[PDB]
Amino acid sequence: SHTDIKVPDFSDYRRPEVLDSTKSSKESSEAR
Amino acid sequence: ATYAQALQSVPETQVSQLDNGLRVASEQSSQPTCTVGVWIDAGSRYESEKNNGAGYFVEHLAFKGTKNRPGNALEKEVESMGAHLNAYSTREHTAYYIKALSKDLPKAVELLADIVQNCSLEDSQIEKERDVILQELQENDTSMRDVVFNYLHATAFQGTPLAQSVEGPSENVRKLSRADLTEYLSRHYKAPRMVLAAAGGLEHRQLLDLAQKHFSGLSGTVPTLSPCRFTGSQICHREDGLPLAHVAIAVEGPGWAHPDNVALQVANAIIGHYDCTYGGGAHLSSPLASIAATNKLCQSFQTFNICYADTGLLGAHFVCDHMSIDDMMFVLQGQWMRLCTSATESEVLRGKNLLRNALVSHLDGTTPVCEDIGRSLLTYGRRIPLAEWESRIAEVDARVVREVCSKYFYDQCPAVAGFGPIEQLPDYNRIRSGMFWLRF
Amino acid sequence: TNIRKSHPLMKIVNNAFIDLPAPSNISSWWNFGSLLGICLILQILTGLFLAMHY
Amino acid sequence: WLEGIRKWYYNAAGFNKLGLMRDDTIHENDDVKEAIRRLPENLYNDRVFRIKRALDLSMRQQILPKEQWTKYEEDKSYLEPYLKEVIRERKEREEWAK
Amino acid sequence: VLCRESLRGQAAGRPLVASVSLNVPAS
Amino acid sequence: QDLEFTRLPNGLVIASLENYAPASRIGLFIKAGSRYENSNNLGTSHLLRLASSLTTKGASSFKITRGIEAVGGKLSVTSTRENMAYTVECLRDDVDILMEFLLNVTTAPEFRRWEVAALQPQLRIDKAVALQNPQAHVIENLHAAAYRNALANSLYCPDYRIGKVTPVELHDYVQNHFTSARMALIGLGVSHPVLKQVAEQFLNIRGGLAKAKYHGGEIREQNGDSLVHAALVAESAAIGSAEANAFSVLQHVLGAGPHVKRGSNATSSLYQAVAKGVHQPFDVSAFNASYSDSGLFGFYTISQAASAGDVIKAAYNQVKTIAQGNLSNPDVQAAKNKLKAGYLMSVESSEGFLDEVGSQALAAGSYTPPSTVLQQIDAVADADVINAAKKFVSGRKSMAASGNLGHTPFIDEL
Amino acid sequence: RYRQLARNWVPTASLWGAVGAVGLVWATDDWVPYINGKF
Amino acid sequence: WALVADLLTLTWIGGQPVEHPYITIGQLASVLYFLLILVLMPTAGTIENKLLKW
Ligand SMILES: CCCCCCCCCCCCCCCCCC(=O)OC[C@H](COP(=O)([O-])OCC(O)COP(=O)([O-])OC[C@@H](COC(=O)CCCCCCCCCCCCCCCCC)OC(=O)CCCCCCCCCCCCCCCCC)OC(=O)CCCCCCCCCCCCCCCCC
Ligand SMILES: CCCCCCCC/C=C\CCCCCCCC(=O)O[C@H](COC(=O)CCCCCCCCCCC)COP(=O)(O)OCCN
Ligand code: HEM
Ligand SMILES: CCCCCCCCCCCCO[C@@H]1O[C@H](CO)[C@@H](O[C@H]2O[C@H](CO)[C@@H](O)[C@H](O)[C@H]2O)[C@H](O)[C@H]1O
Ligand SMILES: CC1=NC2=C(COCC2)C(=O)[C@@H]1c1ccc(Oc2ccc(OC(F)(F)F)cc2)cc1
Repeated sequence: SHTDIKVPDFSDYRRPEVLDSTKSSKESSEAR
Repeated sequence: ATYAQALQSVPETQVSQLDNGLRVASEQSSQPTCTVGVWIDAGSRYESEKNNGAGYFVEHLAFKGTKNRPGNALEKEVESMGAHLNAYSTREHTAYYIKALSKDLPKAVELLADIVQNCSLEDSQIEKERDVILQELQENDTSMRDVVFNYLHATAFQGTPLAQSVEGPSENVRKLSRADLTEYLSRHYKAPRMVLAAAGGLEHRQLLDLAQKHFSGLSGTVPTLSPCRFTGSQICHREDGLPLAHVAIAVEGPGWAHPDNVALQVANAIIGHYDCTYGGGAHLSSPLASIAATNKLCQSFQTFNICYADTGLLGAHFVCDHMSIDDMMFVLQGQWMRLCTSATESEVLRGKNLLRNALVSHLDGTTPVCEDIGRSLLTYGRRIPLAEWESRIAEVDARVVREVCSKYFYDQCPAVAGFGPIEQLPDYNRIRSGMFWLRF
Repeated sequence: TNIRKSHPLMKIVNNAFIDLPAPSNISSWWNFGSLLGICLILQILTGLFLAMHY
Repeated sequence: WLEGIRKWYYNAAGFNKLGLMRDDTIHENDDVKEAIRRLPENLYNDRVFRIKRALDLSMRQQILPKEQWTKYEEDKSYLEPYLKEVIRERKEREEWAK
Repeated sequence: VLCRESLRGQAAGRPLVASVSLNVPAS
Repeated sequence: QDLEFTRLPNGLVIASLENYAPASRIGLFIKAGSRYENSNNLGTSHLLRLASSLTTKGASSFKITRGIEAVGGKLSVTSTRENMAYTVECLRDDVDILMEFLLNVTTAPEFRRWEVAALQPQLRIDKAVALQNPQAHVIENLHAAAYRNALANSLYCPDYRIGKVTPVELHDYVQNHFTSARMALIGLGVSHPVLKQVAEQFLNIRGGLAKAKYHGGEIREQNGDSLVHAALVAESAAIGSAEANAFSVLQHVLGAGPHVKRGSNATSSLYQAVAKGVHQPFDVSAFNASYSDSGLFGFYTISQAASAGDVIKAAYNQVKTIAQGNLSNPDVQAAKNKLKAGYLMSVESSEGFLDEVGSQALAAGSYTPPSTVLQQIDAVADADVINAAKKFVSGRKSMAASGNLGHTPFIDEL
Repeated sequence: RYRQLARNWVPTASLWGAVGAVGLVWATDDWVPYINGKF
Repeated sequence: WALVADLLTLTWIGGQPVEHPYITIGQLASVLYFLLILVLMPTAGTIENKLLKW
């Protein structure tokens, strides 16, 4: 199935402000 | 006798609660028919990588025999009553529900209660439903709307449970254990996270009694939902061999509870939906639609505001010729831009009226209303009177549409999904530069 | 097929001055555009020569 | 009378000498384009022809025999009905968008 | 369609009703 | 909170019901379906369905679309073989504006040459989309196979006519079939005095007006779908005959479709009949169509291409069982409960009720409350059901199929 | 009605008029402190 | 053709020394020029329109 596409890990390229998969990125949106 | 007034007269929704915590809600009318069901805060969002698709697997087994009515006895009883038994799984919600005669409601409620609690889950039936799901997955892979939207979620909430498909990865469907379905049901189907909802000819009192009688054994003794991180991102499955391109695009939305959803739905209604069967064509009210009709930019499109707990997907999906993707994207973004910066009073009045009509006319007959009750208690923690909706819509004006749309759209990063002959689908950077205007 | 219609440079010249659909009935008053072009070329050449000496 | 002047003017104008009717000479903006586009086969081909004729005469610096000139009395406004309605429609969409 | 489950409910028993609209897709 | 019904001198039925709901919904129903086309104007009613926002005497093409959208509106047009129905929904405060539109579109369309010309390719689009659902193939052919005249006509214009329906033809169709005599003005969420008023002034269209002859036939469509659709029908009974109710019950005995998601259909004669031998993707359902002056009854299969012989036979046999006696009261009780339940559910909505009330207004001339209907369903004898089944097996057959028909039988192969 | 219910370019063209004023004054070179206020 | 002749006149005037009568011929020619372009030929267009029943 297509349902077994998972999006690769981007941890390496992410801004530190957007690393936490359990936090809103909207907190940091004005900053970024 | 006006619309205003009519709103006041709409029947009251009633809610009560058992000691185990299960809520019971109902709307009463003078119909001979009814609809009644169990809504559950469970779905793919509550699943880990390991158990993803369990909610879905359970839905295949939901109606295939209880301990009390083994094998096909369940469906036999339903068929012979003339009653209608259905189910569904979202990322956040599960529902089972029966449409029947008002006269059979007590028996209906008994059947529901039997389904959710004493679901037999036989080893040999599980093996049957295994291949069924596998094949359903095959069929899904040939629905481009399905695939693109799944993708939108996959990239939009990458690295979370919101990224997960409802149906689960093929790996999990092949491996998911009877034990695992047990874990899942035991963990999630718990009374404070369930609602018994119903509409038609019925007495709220009587529903509540029946609830107490059949459901009270249900446990209420915590899986709560981590925030889900949204990410500006693009997923592109280029497959030139398909004959039309599907694109879905969305910004992070507010989530179920926020009052912005009203103003946002006004704005969405301004922009609208279009299909090449739509009679309106060039004369249509929406600029997106008139332009898309006039210039054959696409077959179809819809705006959406998908709502989850404390997040969402706000945007649009279009299907179009392999050569119109860019032109489509340009006009669409131009619409968002226009609403953010310059939305007119008149068109907002129109958007109001669309959403007004949508809400009234959607809630028609027993099933839509039963769902509204059920989901509402899961999402807003209560049912929202029609007359309340109306006074929140009445609040919205030009300024409000501008102001709210800017919050979510203007200079924010979208999530993008395309599938098909998407060779021309604008580069992500170009898409992002399209989320603001140098002139403003 | 035919060079005048294909070649990137010839195409332009063809489209501009050979196969351009002109009205049947333009008068002598439509001569002036071409003539202005000539005037312009004329000045540049004569000009260039003068400027080798001035 | 007014009509005495109008008739003199018509002959002065002189489009009649090429076998054109008044409506043939209207400058084509978007409204006019559309009115033409709504013309029925008869009326459209007729116009096509009258203009072919006039253009070919313009080329030759020639006119028709007087016998063949478009008569003031016989010149029907073939286009007005089509055009009046194209314009009514436009005015409507304008109104609406305010 | 690749399974009885999905296939079922296709067998027709409605003589057909064509419906086309102004601002709702045809069916 | 009661349905009010009146008939004018001139034959126009009016039904309303003030339910004081926030939404109002008006239908103008018309004996103007595809059956009323002849071999010369085939497809005209299709174009006419597609044409509802063309310019009228009263409002421009622009004004219809903008005006209705202004207020959150909906204008919509449905056809069967026998009727057409123009429906407007809105908020109750604006029915005035929508009635104005409804009356324009039905009472005074202009069908201008250029607009009609322009709408022509839509015929192909709407048709092309429709024919995506392969049920439409089979069912339209089926009607064509079964009849020689009216009910034979498809609802979607035939190809040879796309481009070629004229203004004059549209005009004739409206002038000849949209007459006071052949209309029903139905109204949920509005006052009946006001509907009478409207209809008296605005629907005063002077009455400007063959039995469908079932012959029986067979139409095959070769492609390579690898799933074969087939319908097999015999002449049935017209609406309003008690025979009609007999067939309806037989339909629900044999099984007309699923009551459970992912259902096994333990209770469907047909389904279990096929499934006792063929254990792979298939679907089967009783087909029942009842019209003014005729009806089709039978079953529809969707089978593997290779299996169609085996499936169609298995299905036909099941009906022969009923016809030769084998029907318990358990079974017929189940059937009636289904039909009774399904009827009441089909009128749960605004949509469904309006369609029922308008439907009946044309077909009889009256309203039958749901209670009376249920009595008529209860009033059917197991003997009547066995008779209906008998009627099918013995009656002259019409068939239509489509798919890879290699192993699909002809009628005369039983 | 709907144009006039525009006039949302009035506060944006206010900010563009200051860009035009301040822009011509920068490119061309007293009562602004520090910058040129102290030649 | 009035405008054309006027421009011939404006040219004559411009080649002449600033004395009577040329000062006044020039003033008139200057008025006539702008008058023709901004008022007279617009008007004429319109008069012609009325002469043609549009
Ligand atoms: C009271 C005593 C004192 C006297 C003062 C008071 C004044 C009273 C009398 C009124 C005078 C003012 C009114 C003007 C004249 C009346 C109306 C009139 O002209 O009717 C013609 C009238 C116009 O015909 P249409 O069909 O109504 O309309 C014409 C079409 O639009 C297009 O026609 P097409 O497409 O068939 O093409 C042919 C056309 C082509 O027309 C054009 O393209 C216009 C210009 C080009 C001329 C023609 C091509 C030849 C090339 C000429 C240059 C080459 C070098 C020669 C030396 C130049 C001379 C200085 O040729 C003509 O129409 C010839 C008219 C040219 C007039 C030029 C005005 C002279 C300028 C004087 C400025 C004032 C300052 C003086 C200072 C001196 C210089 C430093 O028709 C005819 O006569 C038939 C036309 C065919 C020509 C017939 C045979 C003539 C041969 C033509 C070649 C030579 C032309 C002479 C050029 C230069 C001479 C100095
Ligand atoms: C020989 C020396 C030249 C120096 C000065 C020359 C003087 C000429 C003066 C004036 C011309 C006025 C118009 C300039 C338009 C420049 C293009 C422009 O505005 O692009 C900007 C960003 O620049 C982008 O293109 C985005 C990427 C970043 C590139 C910088 C801007 C491009 C040109 C400037 C370089 C000096 C906006 O474009 P996008 O980001 O694509 O978003 C627009 C869509 N909403
Ligand atoms: C529109 C194109 C041109 C026009 C209208 C033009 C016009 C003139 C005029 C009026 C003069 C004065 C002539 C005189 O009375 O002596 C002149 C002189 C001159 N021009 Fe040009 N010129 C043009 C193009 C050029 C070019 C392209 C060049 C050189 C590259 C050039 C070089 C000269 C030189 C050197 C003189 C001085 C010699 C002389 O007076 O004849 N001109 N030009
Ligand atoms: C006609 C009246 C009888 C007595 C005069 C008879 C002479 C013929 C009439 C013109 C008289 C000359 O008197 C006048 O002189 C002035 C000065 O140069 C010129 O006229 C001009 O004066 C100045 C020139 O700097 C301008 O501002 C003015 O707008 C303009 O009219 C004219 O030439 C003439 O209007
Ligand atoms: C194109 C064109 N369309 C039309 C007409 C007449 O009306 C119809 C359209 C023309 O008369 C012409 C034309 C224009 C110039 C020309 O000869 C040249 C070319 C080039 C040139 O040097 C320059 F610097 F300009 F490039 C100097 C003269 C020949 C023909």
